[PDB]
Parts: sequence; C-alpha cells; structure tokens
Amino acid sequence: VNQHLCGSHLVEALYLVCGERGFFGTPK
Amino acid sequence: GIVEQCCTSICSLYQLENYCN
Repeated sequence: VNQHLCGSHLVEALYLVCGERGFFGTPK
Repeated sequence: GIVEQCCTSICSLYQLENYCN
C-alpha cells in the first residue's frame, strides 16, 4: 500500500477533506 | 509545504486539513 498523496490524488484528497471551505482561495 | 509533506513524506489527516480555505 502506498501512503503518499501525489498529483490528482493530492487534489482529489483536498476536495474531499476541505468540503465547502475548499482550498486555493475563494472567489469574490 | 504540502507536496513535501503529503507526497514526499506522509501526512496525517490534520496536516493535510490545514492547507484548506
């Protein structure tokens, strides 16, 4: 099993845990 | 930062959660 979040696994993961709050700023 | 913490090393949920907003 591979524990590192790279690329779109790191992205797909932020989308999950951030929820409505999101990340990469908010517009606005 | 994140890529280092979560891709080069391994990051706990709460590490990962602090790059949100």
